[PDB]
Amino acid sequence: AWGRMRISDCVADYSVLYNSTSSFSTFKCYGVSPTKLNDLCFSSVYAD
Amino acid sequence: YFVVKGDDVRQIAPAQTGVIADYNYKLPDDFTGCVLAWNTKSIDKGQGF
Ligand SMILES: *[C@@H]1O[C@H](CO)[C@@H](O[C@@H]2O[C@H](CO)[C@@H](O)[C@H](O)[C@H]2NC(C)=O)[C@H](O)[C@H]1NC(C)=O
Repeated sequence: AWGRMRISDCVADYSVLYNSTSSFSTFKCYGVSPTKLNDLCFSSVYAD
Repeated sequence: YFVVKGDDVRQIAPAQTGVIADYNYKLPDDFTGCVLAWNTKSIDKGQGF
């Protein structure tokens, strides 16, 4: 029984995750490259 | 040669993001060579890294 949520009307920089947040053992992207997530805009985003 | 933490070992590779790939050490996209990594828990201690 997993959740889902929708994120909208917001600005997202991943550098904020660097300060005080725990590291990430797995970080894998398929349709995009991680080096180009700071220069894009997405029509819709969903989080599971 | 350097010393990192385990979760950061995956970051020593072309086309990666993170603190150990943007502000600390980076590798060109056309990188020829090899990468070796091994655990060194017993010999490395303290808070001097
Ligand atoms: C970096 O992390 C520290 C963790 O303490 C943040 O410190 C507090 O963060 C809250 C929320 O951003 C602020 O309201 C406080 O004013 C901060 N206090 C301190 C110690 O400055 C700090 O803000 C973070 N900085 C960032 C996100 O760059």
